[PDB]
Amino acid sequence: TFAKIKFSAQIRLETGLHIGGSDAFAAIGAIASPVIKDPITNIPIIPGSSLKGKMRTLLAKVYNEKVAEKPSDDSDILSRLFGNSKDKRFKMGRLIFRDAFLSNADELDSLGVRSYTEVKFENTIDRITAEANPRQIERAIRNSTFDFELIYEITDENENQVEEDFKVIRDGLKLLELDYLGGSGSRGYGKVAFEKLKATTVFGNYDVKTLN
Amino acid sequence: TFAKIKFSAQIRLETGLHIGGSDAFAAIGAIASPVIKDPITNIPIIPGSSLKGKMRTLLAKVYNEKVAEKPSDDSDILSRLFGNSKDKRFKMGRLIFRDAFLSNADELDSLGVRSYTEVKFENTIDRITAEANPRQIERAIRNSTFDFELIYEITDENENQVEEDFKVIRDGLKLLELDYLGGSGSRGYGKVAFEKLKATTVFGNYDVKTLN
Amino acid sequence: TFAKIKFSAQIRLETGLHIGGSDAFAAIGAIASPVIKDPITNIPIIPGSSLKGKMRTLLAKVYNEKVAEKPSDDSDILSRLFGNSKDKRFKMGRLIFRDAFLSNADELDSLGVRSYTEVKFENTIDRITAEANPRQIERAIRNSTFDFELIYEITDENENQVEEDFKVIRDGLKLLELDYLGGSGSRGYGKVAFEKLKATTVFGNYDVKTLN
Amino acid sequence: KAERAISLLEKDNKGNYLLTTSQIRKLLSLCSSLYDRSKERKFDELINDVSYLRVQFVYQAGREIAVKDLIEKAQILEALKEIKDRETLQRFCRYMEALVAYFKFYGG
Amino acid sequence: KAERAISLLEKDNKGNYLLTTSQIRKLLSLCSSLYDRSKERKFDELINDVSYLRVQFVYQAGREIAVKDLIEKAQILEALKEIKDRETLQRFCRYMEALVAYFKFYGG
Amino acid sequence: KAERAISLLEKDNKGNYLLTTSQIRKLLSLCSSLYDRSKERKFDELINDVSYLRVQFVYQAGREIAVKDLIEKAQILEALKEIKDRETLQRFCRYMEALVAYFKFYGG
RNA sequence: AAGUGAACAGAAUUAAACAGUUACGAAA
Repeated sequence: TFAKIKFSAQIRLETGLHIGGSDAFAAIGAIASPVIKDPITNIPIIPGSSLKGKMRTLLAKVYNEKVAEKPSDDSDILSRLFGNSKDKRFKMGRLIFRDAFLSNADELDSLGVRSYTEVKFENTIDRITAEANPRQIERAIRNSTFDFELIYEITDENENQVEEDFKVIRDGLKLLELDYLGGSGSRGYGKVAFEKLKATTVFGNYDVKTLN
Repeated sequence: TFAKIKFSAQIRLETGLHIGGSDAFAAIGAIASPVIKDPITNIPIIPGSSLKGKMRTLLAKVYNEKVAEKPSDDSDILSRLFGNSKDKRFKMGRLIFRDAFLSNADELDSLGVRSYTEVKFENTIDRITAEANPRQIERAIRNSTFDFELIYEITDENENQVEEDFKVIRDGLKLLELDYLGGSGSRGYGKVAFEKLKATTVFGNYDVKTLN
Repeated sequence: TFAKIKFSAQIRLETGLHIGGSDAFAAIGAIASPVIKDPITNIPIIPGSSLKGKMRTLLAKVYNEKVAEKPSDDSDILSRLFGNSKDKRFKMGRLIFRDAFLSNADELDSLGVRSYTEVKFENTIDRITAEANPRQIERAIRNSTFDFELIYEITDENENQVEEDFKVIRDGLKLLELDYLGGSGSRGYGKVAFEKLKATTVFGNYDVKTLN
Repeated sequence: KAERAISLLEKDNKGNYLLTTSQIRKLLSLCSSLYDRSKERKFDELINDVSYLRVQFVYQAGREIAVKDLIEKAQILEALKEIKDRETLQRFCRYMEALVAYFKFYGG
Repeated sequence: KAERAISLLEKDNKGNYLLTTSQIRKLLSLCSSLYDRSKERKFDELINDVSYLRVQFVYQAGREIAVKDLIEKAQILEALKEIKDRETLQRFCRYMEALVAYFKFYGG
Repeated sequence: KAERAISLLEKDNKGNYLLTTSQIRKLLSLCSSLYDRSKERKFDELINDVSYLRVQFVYQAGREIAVKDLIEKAQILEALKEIKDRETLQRFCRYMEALVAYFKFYGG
């Protein structure tokens, strides 16, 4: 009737991507866009805001027939999962994300590493002159797991599109694996992989329906 | 007869959230919605008004028999816990909250922190064009606790269903852990976690039954 | 025979509460719930009418054997402490409060504060739409002392019930700390705390026995 | 004082004012909190709020187009320098109320 | 003075007045506190309460609909400019009492 | 304090300032997080933030030519040595607002 | 080195706004 379905998954980074978080806020030098980390410790964490605007953009192209310009103004079968700032029927969203923290530091530090974020040396060519602008970026590690939990809940009264919501979340997470995530994803830096996609019940009101 | 049951607990924040304070009313920094804090010190305190409007909303959609349309008018099993502006039988509420203060400052500086509030870079994309309106927000700290106190009392006559009220408060606090609390927590900002949920007797007039 | 016992204490506000002042009578800032203050200066003062009515309310629900239908008519063990308008034996009570003033100004200016009272922004949800009716309230500071003096006197003849009256005043002041005081305290704004509870003799006619 | 404030404020530009009385509660919260405090103690004691009051009329004048068009017409920065006494400051606090009451008289 | 107050106040619009005597305790608090104080000292001394009295009839006129319909009919802002002497101000204080006595006779 | 800052900041060089509000989001965060924290505890306890504030005006000053030209004119490094008390530090925090409020008054 | 100007609505509302025990006391 009214349960709290949780989708526990492990985000595995096949390639060290880069997310332009809170720049100009580092330790002794904010050079090459400092990646946002934990506000208390030093373990780099991924923001949950990047997983909401990118997943909705890549999904609003197949489950709809009208090419929209501004969000919260598209169709209706996909606007309920993220919200609508125009419709009077529903306003709140059913999908709750979470700032997943790097839980792979419990065994990676035992091998003997220096830091969690390194600086990669790159450049650019204007195709009219020689090498110029000695710029650089900051990337992360490779093959790292995260604790990403998707909290889903129904409104009991409008309980009809239960099986329809399962095929949208499963297809949205699978399509994101074949596409870059974050900024500067044109040189092959993104491409994530949702490892161990399972579901469980925490509240205790509805049986386990979906899983894969 | 008349007892004063106190439900002492620690609200552990597994993810840094955001609460819109008094807009256009701060001190030296009033940029991107200044978060409300303490009028004497600087430690950001959580208001008690958000804990009453969110817990009642999530509970009035699972323990009811009629779709509510206005406050102080939803079912009857939960109207005596928060209040009623129409019924003449009862007016005062039996649940008393408290502005929980951050008591984690006794060991937060030992881990090496910078400040209590940081500026997170989060904007939006207008789809049809590139970057548009580079806005920003202001979040708090992560992995923090709050000394919350729940003042509970009975009116002598409300004694033949004391055990019925314990299962409602316990189910309401556990359901709040799997949902964002505060404001604009759709991007994975809220999600609280009540730690050390115990009960005690301060006035001393009723026995101790629950504990965990 | 006839003594003047004074129960001097310091009311420390552990949580900022709200007191409804004289609306539509102040200056141009008569909105945002105007809080009553000093008619000459700007130091916020707490009225004594909210203390005598709240202490008698919580006392007339645990030390009685009949539901109070109308004021000035409930039991008899507590009617002589606050007064009785329908009794013919006794009229004047034995408990006199005082409009306490904020005496914490000796060190409040050293910390550099903006104003004595701030404006807190709140709203409500109609359970069918988003934000509606952006209201606003006004609160006070936190951790502020108040010079509270309890004028206690006996009528000579009532000498054999002195120790019985001390346990009633102490129980009323301790129970008041576990309840909101003033107004709009259902969300967690009241909850006072009597600090430095001592007694002294001004007229000098009765010995000093009680203290805490 | 109050006679010339009804004609200078009305003479503006395009109708339908998009600015309400709630979005300007930042620069108007310190002027109301200073008149009631300056009448108690002296004027030479409060020196940290006088310099901070002028900053509100400058920092908020470059973040909204509905602020610069009102300060240059009402001449707010000119009166901030002539004041120097406690009795003179009481006159400027009463003139600020004319820009709020008469602003909502024709609309909101 | 008091003869035209029975016809101008009665001729309104829809019956059942929703405005009582408690919501108008703000603008009617300075009128009664001015007639009993202007007779002691001179009129040229009280220069802060005269300018503040006109503000109450402007800020409260754009918030409630039951205020603008009464000021335009009774011509309250028109009599605020003709007054200039202490004897003339005593006549305006008596005209305000006529708009309250006849208001509670037909309703409340 | 605030009178001599409106003329020294305006007197610069060529118009159209390229230094917007994006490249100043690093040094303006520690100053805003210092006035609100020094009023709670004592000044002798906060020792890891006072020495760290001077480093930002040395390492980051040599990364761009549009930074040293503003520090030498406003005399920022000179006031970092005179301060030593909690009351004196509160005065330097109010002067930082003059370099931000008056900067957007002529452009942005 | 590289256009960066948080955008758009509601601006505090619906109850209740003097209830009662009652009046020259003992001299010319």
